[PDB]
Amino acid sequence: QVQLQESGPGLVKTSETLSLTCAVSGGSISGSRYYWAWIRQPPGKGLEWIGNLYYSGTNFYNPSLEGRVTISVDTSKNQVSLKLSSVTAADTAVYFCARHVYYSDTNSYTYFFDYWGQGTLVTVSS
Amino acid sequence: QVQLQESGPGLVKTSETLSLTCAVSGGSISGSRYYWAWIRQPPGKGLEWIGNLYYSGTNFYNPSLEGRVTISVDTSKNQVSLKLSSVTAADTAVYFCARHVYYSDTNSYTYFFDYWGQGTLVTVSS
Amino acid sequence: NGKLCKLNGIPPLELGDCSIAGWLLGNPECDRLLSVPEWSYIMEKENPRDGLCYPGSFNDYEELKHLLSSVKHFEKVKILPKDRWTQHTTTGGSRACAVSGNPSFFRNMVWLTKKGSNYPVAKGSYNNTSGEQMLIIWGVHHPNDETEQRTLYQNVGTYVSVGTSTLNKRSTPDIATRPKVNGQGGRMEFSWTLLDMWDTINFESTGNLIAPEYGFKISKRGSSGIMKTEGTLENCETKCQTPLGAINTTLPFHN
Amino acid sequence: QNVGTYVSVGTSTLNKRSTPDIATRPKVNGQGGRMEFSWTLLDMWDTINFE
Amino acid sequence: ALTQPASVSGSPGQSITISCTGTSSDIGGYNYVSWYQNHPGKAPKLIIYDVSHRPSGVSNRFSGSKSGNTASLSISGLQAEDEADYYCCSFTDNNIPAFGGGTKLTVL
Amino acid sequence: ALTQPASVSGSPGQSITISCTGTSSDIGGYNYVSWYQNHPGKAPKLIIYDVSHRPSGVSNRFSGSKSGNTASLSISGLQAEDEADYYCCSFTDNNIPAFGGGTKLTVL
Ligand SMILES: *[C@@H]1O[C@H](CO[C@@H]2O[C@@H](C)[C@@H](O)[C@@H](O)[C@@H]2O)[C@@H](O[C@@H]2O[C@H](CO)[C@@H](O)[C@H](O)[C@H]2NC(C)=O)[C@H](O)[C@H]1NC(C)=O
Ligand SMILES: *[C@@H]1O[C@H](CO[C@@H]2O[C@@H](C)[C@@H](O)[C@@H](O)[C@@H]2O)[C@@H](O[C@@H]2O[C@H](CO)[C@@H](O)[C@H](O)[C@H]2NC(C)=O)[C@H](O)[C@H]1NC(C)=O
Ligand SMILES: *[C@@H]1O[C@H](CO)[C@@H](O)[C@H](O)[C@H]1NC(C)=O
Repeated sequence: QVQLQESGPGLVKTSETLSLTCAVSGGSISGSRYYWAWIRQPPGKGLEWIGNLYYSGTNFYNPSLEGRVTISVDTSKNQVSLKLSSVTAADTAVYFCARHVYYSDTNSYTYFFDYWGQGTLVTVSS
Repeated sequence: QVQLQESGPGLVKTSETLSLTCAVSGGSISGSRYYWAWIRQPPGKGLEWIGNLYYSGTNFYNPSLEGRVTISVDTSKNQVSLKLSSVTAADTAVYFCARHVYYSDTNSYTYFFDYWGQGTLVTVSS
Repeated sequence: NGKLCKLNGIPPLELGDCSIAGWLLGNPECDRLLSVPEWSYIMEKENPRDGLCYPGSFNDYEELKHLLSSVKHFEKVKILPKDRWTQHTTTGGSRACAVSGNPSFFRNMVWLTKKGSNYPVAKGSYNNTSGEQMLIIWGVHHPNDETEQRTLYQNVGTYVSVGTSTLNKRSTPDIATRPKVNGQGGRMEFSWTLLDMWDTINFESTGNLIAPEYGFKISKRGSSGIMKTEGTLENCETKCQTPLGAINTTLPFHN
Repeated sequence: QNVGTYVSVGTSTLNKRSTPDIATRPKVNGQGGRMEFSWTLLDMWDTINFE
Repeated sequence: ALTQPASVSGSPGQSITISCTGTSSDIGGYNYVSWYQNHPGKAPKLIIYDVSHRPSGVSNRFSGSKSGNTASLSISGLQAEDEADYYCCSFTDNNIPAFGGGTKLTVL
Repeated sequence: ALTQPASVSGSPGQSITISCTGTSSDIGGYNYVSWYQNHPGKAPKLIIYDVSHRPSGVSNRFSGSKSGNTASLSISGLQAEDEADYYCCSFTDNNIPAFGGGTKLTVL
């Protein structure tokens, strides 16, 4: 029953850093069965995974969009956040946060995005 | 006999972030009987508590002025610091740092601001 | 004679269904043992029920049971009164130790939790001026998860530190999912020391501290022991007592 | 990949959390590393968890 | 990435299948294929996970299976309400998620 | 916040009292009332703590007490040098400090 909500600038200029924050409510951000994922959908395109927050481990990112991305956490706010450096026109997209489940509650491994926020649309322009 | 001294910009513009730093000398910033407090006095007004640094715990803030305030620490400098986001005209004040004693040296709990710096006056304007 | 008798004219401590840990911590079901007269021996039931109502463990428990053999009477002394803990919540508890439905806790212990949204460093100390060596018990709460840790204590990277002129112990909680015992996936760990006369015990915590309210002053230190038996006291007297009944004889051997 | 790691094991009676000790050690059988083993008895109908 | 038909279509009441093809590395190796339903203006909804399972609250008209390197989403009783983009996602040898291109489902 | 008289006054040599009124939550509950003296241009000086105690170096003309939800600062032998703003502060059920509005003391 956890609610996820994205918030951030709907406009970032070319070559600046885009910073989006997802608030998590109705559940924790800490757990051993989950990763927090950032996913985006450019208009007219499919779903592209950006990267995961591994609260108790190390973060990992899409290898293409790797050198430009940082994912972090604020535990006093129960928020997770995404930063994309050197943004370009190609980075216009609806950005979503999601709860990515890798371990089930039936003593086995699984793999799915269970909860999604509704997303925030970000335009990149000059 | 600890001396406290505030330092920072005497002018911040509207909607910017104000950042003030208090140096502590003649004593530690680490201890189990104290919190470091930031307090302000707008001209013509009384004393408003902003928030505390709890070195070994979590920080806590005035619930009105909560979403805009961060308090942190630099242990290499033996300094504590205050950041107020989205500053407005209402934030003009003399800002003070203080040693807030919550546990006495007589095996009991107490509650007072024992040491104060002299304060730094910050103007917020457009 | 088939009976459990007073030994040398002094009745045993009959714990009924209580364990030693339940007794000393104050398990709510051991209320009849809150004020205890001098005893000649201890009658502990094998596999007692009223032990640690909040699931957990007790360190050096066998050594404590051994210590209590050569004790007989002791006095319960208030060392850290519950109401000294201002700026803390002292009313926590659990359904596991509930009394008449209502959540409760070990009666000689204070479960300190967050007040408002804060948990100030929990400090206090006691100087043993009671006249004799004192037994002090304390413990550490181990949450099932991080949410529980944050809910009870605002602080997460917590520690519990206890010490005397000889004791130097620092523990941290282990947050982990565990099988449930008595309905809880959490555990509470207890430990103890003896505070030498005229020494001082200090406590300090940023969370997960179960503080003593009381210590136990040893009063007699005579020779005794702990007997395992399901019987009761039968209003008779002996000089030698077996678990099966008392022996009245002058012969050199018995079977 | 992770460095500040832990190993947690428990049952209705076992509550153990260990962390690795990274250190240079004399080599034994060609390795400067060590592997530490421990054991428990899992009572009938209980459950052992590893994390 | 995984390959999906760009678009599929069918009449109300018919059963329609949306395929997703990968390699041995993603689909073939693991039984971790999941599917999402995405209506315009909304975040994706999980419909299928672990190849053939449904989350509580998901209609039983949705089902799925896999063979070799091909995964399949089956929608029986096609409704007007099912017009949506559908996506496949799976695990892979490189321990990161993989998404497919997406299929647009048009109900006639 | 705690309520204080906006201003009080009296002649040199007289005893003057500055009150501070709160609820059961701050003043009534705890014996943690403290008072500060604040001269213009300087940081506040602690004069009283724990309702009636003074820090070393503080004049014995300062004292205090409480009754119910009301705290009181008493200044005997009023001096010209005592013109200052005075503030009350106390602890509270919500574990944060509470300050009063402040009283200006005028010496005539
Ligand atoms: C812990 O307390 C002892 C005992 O204090 C005395 O007895 C108490 C019952 C009470 O009446 C106190 O006011 C007494 O002072 C302290 O030991 C005494 O220390 C003084 C000063 O150095 C010395 O003259 C006495 O002879 C000592 N008495 C004994 C029996 O040793 C001890 O210092 C206290 N510990 C701490 C850390 O404060
Ligand atoms: C661990 O398993 C026991 C036993 O489960 C039963 O026996 C297995 C071999 C298998 O056939 C299971 O499907 C059976 O349910 C669980 O204990 C049982 O719990 C039920 C429900 O409360 C109770 O009615 C039975 O009497 C219990 N049986 C015994 C022997 O105690 C136990 O709960 C499982 N532990 C966990 C954490 O799930
Ligand atoms: C043992 O028996 C004698 C009678 O032979 C009796 O007087 C005495 O009271 C009995 N014992 C004890 C241990 O009190």
